[PDB]
Amino acid sequence: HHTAEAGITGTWYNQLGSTLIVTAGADGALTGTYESAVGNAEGSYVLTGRYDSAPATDGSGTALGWTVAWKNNYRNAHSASTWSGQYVGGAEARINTQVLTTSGTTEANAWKSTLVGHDTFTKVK
Ligand SMILES: C[C@@H]1NC(=O)N[C@@H]1CCCCCC(=O)O
Ligand code: NA
Ligand code: NI
Repeated sequence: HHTAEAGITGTWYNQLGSTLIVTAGADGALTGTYESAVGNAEGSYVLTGRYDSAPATDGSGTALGWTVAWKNNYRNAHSASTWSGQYVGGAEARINTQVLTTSGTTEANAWKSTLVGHDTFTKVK
């Protein structure tokens, strides 16, 4: 079965109450911070990612992804999440993602290292 720069930049909110603050660069960079409303997390965490900086103009969304490692000055959950999805522009803009969250585990426990979920981001709370 296998601009965005202007549209992605700013603050987004997911269905869990988490907050994403991101700047999209002209050549595909995403940089910013993330504050999770759930899990072993407090305060903001560094976020970095990439997006398609020259997406198709045929009605398709804009592919992107980013990562947060859940370590900051306050806590370290020994885990990292990566969101993969697309930005869909317009009056009801969305970033629709699926997200993998991997914890450091022993080798014996590796089969239960990684969650899969889905987060939908909107520009209004
Ligand atoms: C991926 C989910 N979407 C989200 O906004 N936060 C969740 C992840 C929280 C993980 C916090 C660190 C931990 O508990 O391991
Ligand atoms: Na694993
Ligand atoms: Ni956790």
